[PDB]
Amino acid sequence: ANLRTQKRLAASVVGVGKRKVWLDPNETSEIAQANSRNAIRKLVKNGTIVKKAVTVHSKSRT
Amino acid sequence: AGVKAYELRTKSKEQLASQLVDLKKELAELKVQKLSRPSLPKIKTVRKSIACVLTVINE
Amino acid sequence: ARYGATSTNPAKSASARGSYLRVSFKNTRETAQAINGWELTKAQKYLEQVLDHQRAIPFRRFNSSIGRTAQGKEFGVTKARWPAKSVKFVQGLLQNAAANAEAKGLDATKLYVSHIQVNQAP
Amino acid sequence: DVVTREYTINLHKRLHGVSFKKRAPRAVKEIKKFAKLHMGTDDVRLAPELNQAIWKRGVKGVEYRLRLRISRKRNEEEDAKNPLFSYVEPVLVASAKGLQTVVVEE
Amino acid sequence: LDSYKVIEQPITSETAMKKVEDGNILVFQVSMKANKYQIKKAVKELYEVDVLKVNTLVRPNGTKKAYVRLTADYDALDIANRIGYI
RNA sequence: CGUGGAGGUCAGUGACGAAGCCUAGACCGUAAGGUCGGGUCGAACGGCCUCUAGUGCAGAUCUUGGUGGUAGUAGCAAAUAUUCAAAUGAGAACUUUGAAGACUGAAGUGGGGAAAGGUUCCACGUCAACAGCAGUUGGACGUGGGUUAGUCGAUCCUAAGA
Repeated sequence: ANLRTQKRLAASVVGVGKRKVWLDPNETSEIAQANSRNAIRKLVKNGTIVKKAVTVHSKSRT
Repeated sequence: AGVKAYELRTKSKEQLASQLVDLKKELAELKVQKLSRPSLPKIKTVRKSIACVLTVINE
Repeated sequence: ARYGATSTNPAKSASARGSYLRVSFKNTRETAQAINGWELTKAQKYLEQVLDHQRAIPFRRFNSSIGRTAQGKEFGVTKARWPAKSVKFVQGLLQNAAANAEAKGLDATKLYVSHIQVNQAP
Repeated sequence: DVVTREYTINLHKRLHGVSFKKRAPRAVKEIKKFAKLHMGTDDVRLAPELNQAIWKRGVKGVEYRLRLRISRKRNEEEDAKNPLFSYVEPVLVASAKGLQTVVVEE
Repeated sequence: LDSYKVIEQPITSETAMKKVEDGNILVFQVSMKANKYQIKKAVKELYEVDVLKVNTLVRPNGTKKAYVRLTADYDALDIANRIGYI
């Protein structure tokens, strides 16, 4: 479909950038219907959208 | 469909004003009604009624 | 109505036309003169082979400084190309004409293209 | 004819002389060419885990040999490929050197 | 400017119809000449209510919109039902 | 010899087809020109005696409009770079998701404003034209929603000056 809007709102609700949200690829037609921050708050709650942890920058060599 | 001038030309100087406020209330509720209804022909009659009263009042 | 010069019997025939198309006049004239005169199924097979670069279209009049190929021998030239847009438009109009002939109730195994013509839109 | 074989594609000699910017985008086409030659098909699909192992080390770091596994299958409805296709996949081996070509049983 | 010129129309978009529900806030359209005193007065006198505050904004189309909040002793749902629109 | 208009006459031609236009079909005159036939077409128009003039073009690097050859030709080569699968769709190198590979590298390809712009913001639908290939995409196209202040600005003060 077109989940551009859902990506934007999900990234704004979780508190990360658009490069750290994971929209599940098997449940596309559930995110197609989530058009409110409440629905997205439900999807992040149950697990269809996750947060994609931060890339490491180690300081062992330093 | 409205008031008549030779009717209005004898009424007292107070029933005229009360008629005015009645017609203005009618228009006020009619706007809220037209906020949903497709098209209403009572508006063109009530405006000209208001005006035909105000003419005699002024006179 | 009022097609160009067509000497034939109008009872055993079908027509098809398209106007104001966003194609190239120079490229479409060649892919029309290529199938001009062939049979219907043979022409459709040919146009299907051109889209896979198995066969070519001889560019005979609008052919300045285009390159030579080895697929121009079948026809007797060296210059040839593969206009995809024009081939697609022509092989749509051909299917329209075939359906029209079937409607009129003509025998599809005997159909040859007897008239085909292109010119310029505004 | 449904069948499944294992292959070793010598990828060193098919990239010799190519520009550095286009080595990993070209092993892709070389593998599709390989599979078309061998399985005789026309539709070739690569598992997305073969893409990872082709691009593991960047554009200009493709391996020398790859151990593959090809399967000829029957295609489904709304097909124009009459009716076969190939599915290429990677296999896991210590080295990719010294292996002949075998037939996998199902 | 009578209180029939002051209050012109109610606003009935489904974004506005949620403030009357949750926020307890009547959205109105008033005249470009009214001020936050006259709006308060006209509402209080037409519907016998307790106004807590009025906010206003001049829209891009040209008119002026009012956000009239009521006190905890009234119900904008019922008042809008009396006016008719819900 | 031919052209636009004016006076007189031929009780002139005409929807059973006036004028115009096409015609390696025909007849007359040294020529300028005139007259017929056939095709198209649809409402007015000629011969003779005279009056009158914004009265006849191949050129003026002439004016306005339209059209060719060159020519499918020169060209679409800055900013290191893309690949696999699925989904939607009539249709996918270019839309959406997931996976991998790179880039800007805090004097940023990031986050805000002043002036200026004026609805470009958001949602839904949609592809005739436009975004120098494409397109299901779009700041495009159609229809609606959206800007809340006793404390942030103006408002008040005066500077160069009027």
